[PDB]
Amino acid sequence: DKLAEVIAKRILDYFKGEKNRVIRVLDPACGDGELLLAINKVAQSMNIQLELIGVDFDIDAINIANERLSRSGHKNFRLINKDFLEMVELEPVDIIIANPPYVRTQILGAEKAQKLREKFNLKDLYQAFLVAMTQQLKSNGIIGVITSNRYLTTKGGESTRKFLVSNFNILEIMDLGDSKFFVLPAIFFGEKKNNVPKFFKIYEQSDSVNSEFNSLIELLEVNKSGLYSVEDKTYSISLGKIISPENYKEPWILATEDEYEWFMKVNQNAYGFIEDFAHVKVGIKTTADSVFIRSDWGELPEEQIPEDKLLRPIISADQANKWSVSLVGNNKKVLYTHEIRDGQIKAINLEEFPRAKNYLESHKERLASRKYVLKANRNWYEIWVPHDPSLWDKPKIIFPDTSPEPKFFYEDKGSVVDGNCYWIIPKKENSNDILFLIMGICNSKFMSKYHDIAFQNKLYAGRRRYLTQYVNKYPIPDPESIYSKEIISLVRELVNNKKETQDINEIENRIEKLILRAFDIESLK
Repeated sequence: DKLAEVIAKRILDYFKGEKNRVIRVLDPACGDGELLLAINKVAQSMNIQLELIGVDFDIDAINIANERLSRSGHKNFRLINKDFLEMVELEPVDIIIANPPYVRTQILGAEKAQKLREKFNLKDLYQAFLVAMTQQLKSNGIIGVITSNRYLTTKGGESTRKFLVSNFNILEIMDLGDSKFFVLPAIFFGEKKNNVPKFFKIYEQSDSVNSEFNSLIELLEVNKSGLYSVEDKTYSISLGKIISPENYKEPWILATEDEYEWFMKVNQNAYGFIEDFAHVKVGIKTTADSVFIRSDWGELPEEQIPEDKLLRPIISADQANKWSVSLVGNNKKVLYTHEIRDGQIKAINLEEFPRAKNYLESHKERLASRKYVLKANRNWYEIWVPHDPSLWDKPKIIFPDTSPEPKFFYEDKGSVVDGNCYWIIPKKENSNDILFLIMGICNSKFMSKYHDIAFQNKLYAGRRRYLTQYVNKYPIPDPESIYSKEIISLVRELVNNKKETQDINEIENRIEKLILRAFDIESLK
């Protein structure tokens, strides 16, 4: 049994179109016709009539494909000796089964680079080939494409992931791994857009092994995960889901059935999400940090020490800690250049702060050399992104953008938040108590597990990215629940009371169990 037949069987089973008509199948790089012969053989087993269209450069491959297609008794086939990218008359097809050739990256001529940019609305020969296949496919058509599996996880595959999830309802991704079928191949099954996608994964495991199957090919149709042996080699097969592929900046990894079920249960038992209760905001960008953010303001010449009102405490990611941070002994302050004047966010008048004026004018060359500031009709001395001066005084949660563990802490000293941190304030009509609940959730192993499943797994890079797109979608339990009330009470204790590590861990243990009760979920793993 050929690998192409397992692809053919999956493609035809996924095809939701009418089965009593002629199905048009395109192989843009048919070669010797391995894929076209396979899909026709499976179609004959299901009494499906196919029109096989094969396109490939090099007559020698086309000639071999021509004699093999004719010998099968199938007469409704058509071979085009041409490059598919240069070719794109060919009507739209129902099915594309493909093994594209373009593997090595190369520089393209400027004439070919531009001709491919405009014709496929690009911003890579592999990208154009992928777009060329999609445009030739009918809406709700099925595609089965063999690629390397590198685009699933690497940053190089971001644009490939974006294109696929934008144009296709992903049906199934098969990660063939280290299995030596032919490179590390992956098979993509997609329905062209006019479904939680399945994820198949098979890898050789070296160190209840089911030895029932006699061939490696039969393993590709197993509907249950586990260890399987066909010879001296034992294979680990994982059937799962791919959750939120639209988040294409993160790798496309398999979620186990248990992880997906737990993920769905948390979502259905959730009372709401962080965005329903609070604003998740980003810190400031001064653009000249060495001028605006210092901890030696008192050591400047007296005529240059900015007036006290302008020096606000500023918190950066390196200071992040769970629950609370000690600001005593910390002199890191930002010269904050904005205020609320006449109900409007305006830059300060330097003439009102002569000492800050002396300091800033001593740095006027660097500050005025910021073209984007002057081009925006803004003053040379301004912090580029100062946000809202009136919001810093509110109690807030602060967390770093990247962290190997959750470091969400409460802050109520009117501190400004730097650019490598985000911060959370409640939407009006919600008490300040909601911040303690949110923090208890955010810092938990529960939400770390949820984050790994829903948005991106820490295991890939060893850190978690707390993007606002992720934190906004953190599930929150019923704040009026007796369990949420106890979480709030315990978190308020961790914030306001200096405690030893032994009972901080105890309180944190209580919060973990309370979150389970608040979501009505028994355990994590």
